[PDB]
Amino acid sequence: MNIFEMLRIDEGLRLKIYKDTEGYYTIGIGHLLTKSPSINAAKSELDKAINAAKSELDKAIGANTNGVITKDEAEKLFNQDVDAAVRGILRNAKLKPVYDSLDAVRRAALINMVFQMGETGVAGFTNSLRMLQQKRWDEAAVNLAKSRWYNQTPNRAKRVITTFRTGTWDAYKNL
Ligand SMILES: [Cl-]
Repeated sequence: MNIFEMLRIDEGLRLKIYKDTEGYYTIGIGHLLTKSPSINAAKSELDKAINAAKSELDKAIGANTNGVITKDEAEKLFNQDVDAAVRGILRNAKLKPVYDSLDAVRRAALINMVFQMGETGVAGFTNSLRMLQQKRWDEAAVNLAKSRWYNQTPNRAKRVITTFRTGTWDAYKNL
C-alpha cells in the first residue's frame, strides 16, 4: 500500500466527467475541473458550465477530449495532482512542520486530506494539526471527526482518521 494506491481507493476512477458531492465537475482519479451551477440553475448556465469544465479538461490534457479521457491520461493527471499536493504541503508554513514530524504512513494520510480539500483547507485544521504533531493520536482522531469533512464523506474520513490513529494501513486492507 502507498499514497497512489490509497488515493485510487478513495477517489475511484471514472473516464467521463461527473460531479462529486461538493458539486464539482471532476474526472479520472479525483481530478477537479470546475464547479457546477444549481440543480435548477438555468438550462443555459448548465451548458455554459459544462463547456467550462470541458475546456479545463482539454487544457489539462492538451487536446480535444470532449469530456472523455483514457486510463493512461487519468493516471497522468493523477501523478501530476499527487505531486502538486506534496509540493503544496512543503510550501505551506503550517503543514510542512506537521508533515515532517510524521512517520511515512501518517504522511500519506495528510497528503490524502490535502489532495481532497486542498492546501488552504487542510492548513485550517489548526487544533488537529497540533495534536498530530504532539502525537496525541486518539485526541486528534476525535477532533478530526468534528468537521464538515467527516460529515460529508464519513466513510473516507474514517479510513483517513484510523490511519492517523494506528499508523498502519489496516483501514485500506481487504478493499
Ligand atoms: Cl491540470
